[PDB]
Formats: sequence, structure tokens, C-alpha cells
Amino acid sequence: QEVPVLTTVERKTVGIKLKVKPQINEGDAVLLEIEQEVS
Amino acid sequence: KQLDRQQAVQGNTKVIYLKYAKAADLVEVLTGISSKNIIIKAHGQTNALIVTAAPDVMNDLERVIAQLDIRRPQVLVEAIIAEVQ
Amino acid sequence: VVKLVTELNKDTSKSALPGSMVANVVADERTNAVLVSGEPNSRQRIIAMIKQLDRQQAVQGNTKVIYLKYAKAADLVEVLTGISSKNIIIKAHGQTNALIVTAAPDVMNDLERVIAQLDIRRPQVLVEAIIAEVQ
Repeated sequence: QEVPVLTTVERKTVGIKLKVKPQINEGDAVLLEIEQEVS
Repeated sequence: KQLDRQQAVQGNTKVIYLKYAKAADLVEVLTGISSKNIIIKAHGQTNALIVTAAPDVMNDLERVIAQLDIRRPQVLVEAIIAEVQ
Repeated sequence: VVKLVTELNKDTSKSALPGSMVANVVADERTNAVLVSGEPNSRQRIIAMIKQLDRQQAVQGNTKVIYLKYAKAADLVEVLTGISSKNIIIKAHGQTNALIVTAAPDVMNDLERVIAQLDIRRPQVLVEAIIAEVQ
């Protein structure tokens, strides 16, 4: 869901924001600069 | 009589068609091989690019674009979490 | 070629002879052929050179495209800007993660060695810390 705080306010999200960046290097290997949160 | 010859194929400009990469990035990545100069133009509406540059060393471009148009594999990522309180 | 013929067969400290019995050369860019005019024991030389000049390339090395395996190329473009500086223009693709070298066609070996020493699997370390107290 998404909920607004008073900072007149803005949009705020609460959930599981899982994002990554995959880089395939070798025949078989990968690189993952991942970040996320369960809120 | 000698000058007035017929052209086998006009190579002053030749139009290529790229298969897997877009051409927007390629125009700007490729600006400076041999620099009169090489003017690369990209269409975007048929997704094909031109080469109106040197009519003799274009082979140095066919080889590089051929090494630059290639199917790309993609990877499936899943993460899992769990806790107890 | 013609841009490079009147430098190899141009003149001497004393002229071979008056303006005749010696050929001049121009060319158009349109049909990719070259023009000569002169005498039946002058032109044969010109055809000799072009027969020699008109050789086939073992492999075009003016530009060669490498593929780097473990490092990205974004950092590498900017880290590598100034070996020998006409200049060396390094371009990086980013969409296949490969980089080019359209620079000197004779000392590239000084680049193959360095990139080979610059693409290497990297080990990673596991860190855990612990704390505890009593009140």
C-alpha cells in the first residue's frame, strides 16, 4: 500500500521494493547489486 | 569516353539494417573512428542507420557492427525471506 | 593511394626530364578507379605500383573490438584515457558490455596486456558482528 506523511505532504510506499541489476560475465556467473525492504 | 563509365554499385552511401540493438545509442557511441569525417545518421522510424562516410574503409564498420548486433540472454532472479518473532 | 603516389614517385634533386615523357595521376571517388596518362614506357611503372599497392589485408587491425568479462566498461573508459598521447579514442558500449579501441594499430598490445591484467574474478568476504550487554 501507499500512505502519506506530513512532510503539506507527499506520497509514501510501504511494502516489498525489490530492485536489481544483473550482469552476466562468464559462461555461468552473475552480478547482482540488489536492494530491497519489507516494510 | 573513358570517364563516362557505369557504376557497378554506388558505394558513396549504403544503408544497413541492424537487428537486435537499437540505433539511438549506436549513433552517439560511434562518433569517431577515423577523424573529411564520418557522418552517421540513424533513422529511428524503421530502426535502421546510415553511413555516408568513407566509401573505401566501410569494411571497418561492417565488421564492428556485425560484432555489435547480437541476441542477448536474460536471467531470472528470485529472492526469499523469512523470519519468526 | 594517389594522395600517396606523388610522395613516393615525385621528383629528384634534378628533374628526370622536361614535363613530357612522365605521367600525371588523378582520381575520382565515384567509381573507385584511378586515372593515368602518359607514354608506353612511363605508365607501366604506375601500373606496377598499383599492382603492388593493391594488396589484400590479412586482418584489418585499424579497429578491433574486445569483450571484457568481469569488470564493467563504464569505469574503464574514464580510468583509461591517456597511455601514449594522434590520440587513443576509447569508446565503451554498455548495451552489450563491450568496449572498442580505435587507436594505434601497432601498439595495441600494450592494451591487450593491461586489460588482461585488469579483468579478474574477485573474491568476496562475509562479515558478522555481535554485541551483548547486561543492565
